[PDB]
Amino acid sequence: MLIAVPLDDTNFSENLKKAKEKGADIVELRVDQFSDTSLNYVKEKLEEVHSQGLKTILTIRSPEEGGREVKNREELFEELSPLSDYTDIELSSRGLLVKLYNITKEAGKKLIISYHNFELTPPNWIIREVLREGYRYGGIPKIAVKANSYEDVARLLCISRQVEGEKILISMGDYGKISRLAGYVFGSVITYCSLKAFAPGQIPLEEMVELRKKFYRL
Amino acid sequence: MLIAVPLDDTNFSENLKKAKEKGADIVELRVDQFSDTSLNYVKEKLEEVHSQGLKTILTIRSPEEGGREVKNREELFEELSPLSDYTDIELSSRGLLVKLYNITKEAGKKLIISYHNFELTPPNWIIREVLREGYRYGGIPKIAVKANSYEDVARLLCISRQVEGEKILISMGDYGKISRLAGYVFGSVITYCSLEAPGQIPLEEMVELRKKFYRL
Repeated sequence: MLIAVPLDDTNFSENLKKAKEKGADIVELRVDQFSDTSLNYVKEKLEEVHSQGLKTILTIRSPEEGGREVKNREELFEELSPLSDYTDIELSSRGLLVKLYNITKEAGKKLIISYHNFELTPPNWIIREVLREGYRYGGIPKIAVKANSYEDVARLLCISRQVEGEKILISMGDYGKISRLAGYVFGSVITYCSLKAFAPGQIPLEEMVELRKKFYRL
Repeated sequence: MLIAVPLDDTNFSENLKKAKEKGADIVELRVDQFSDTSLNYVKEKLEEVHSQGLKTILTIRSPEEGGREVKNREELFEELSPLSDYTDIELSSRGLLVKLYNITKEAGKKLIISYHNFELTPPNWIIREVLREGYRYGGIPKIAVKANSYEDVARLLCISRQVEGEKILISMGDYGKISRLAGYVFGSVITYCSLEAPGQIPLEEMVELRKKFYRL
């Protein structure tokens, strides 16, 4: 699996350098956490990541799913999606799905279609619908939901197998930590790390690199 | 008119706070849009609205009218309709009308009997029949239909006058935007706003528009 680390624009150059040295394959630009969202500022950031040999995920999280409103969000996608290896758009932002799929497809890039639930792991039918809709819109479905028990972790992983295809599975919280490593066996293609952990369940980049080697020989 | 803001379970507490601070009168719980519809998860949300001093509309939209299947739908109405200020049930959910009226009436609450058409504004006889049936079942009839022209908006508003009584009238879509503000003069008692689709109006804007146009 590929290892990604989210980053805002603070001390960016040095954090990118650290992400590289520590083994990150991807840097996710959380533009919703940027103090500057001009098309050039973000473009240069994407280019700087590529300059270091890493891939990028262009994310501009909507406020309803843990992000913040970005006035020129749609413009950023139009202009930068063709330049980022991946673009993460929320399944809930229905009006941009077809549009971002066409843009990424034509540019030979990939679309991640995400769903986040910071409170609980939804019923199985919802898990399956999110996955099926993601594939229906031509993207890599991503599900990030808080586990309130170990059962919630097992359930998310097991139910995901009922909808075939590469996907991204994350059980957030202390209970779901194991999902960040074990997800691979269930078809999860990307795992997300912290550049030390600041929240329950996170795993530092350096540690995940060694775990990936120990369990999957990469 | 009163202003209602529909909300799903996403970032509920934060959204409710904004709704209260912006001036909403009602929060409509779109339970059909919830991830968890258990009696406790929903009851707690209902209590939260009341804790902020706002009224609630309990809605569990049927898949027939733009919602989705909710297995414990009946339990929710049975247990929560006596607590919610309003309960919205679809006229098409004929099997639950008498039951919901009895539950709400016994509890001193109000029943909204709704009709939704996301494609067009139906013929006048249908508009009148929906209003008549709503009243016949003891509820506040609600008609939410897509307007495909300004003519459709004027028509929905004018024909509704033929069946007197409190009601809720909404012409959805860009053309029907004006109905969200002007419906009140035609007897529409509640208007719906987004907290922050074509034709919707943000809560903050509607609160300002209401005071600008309506007499104290």
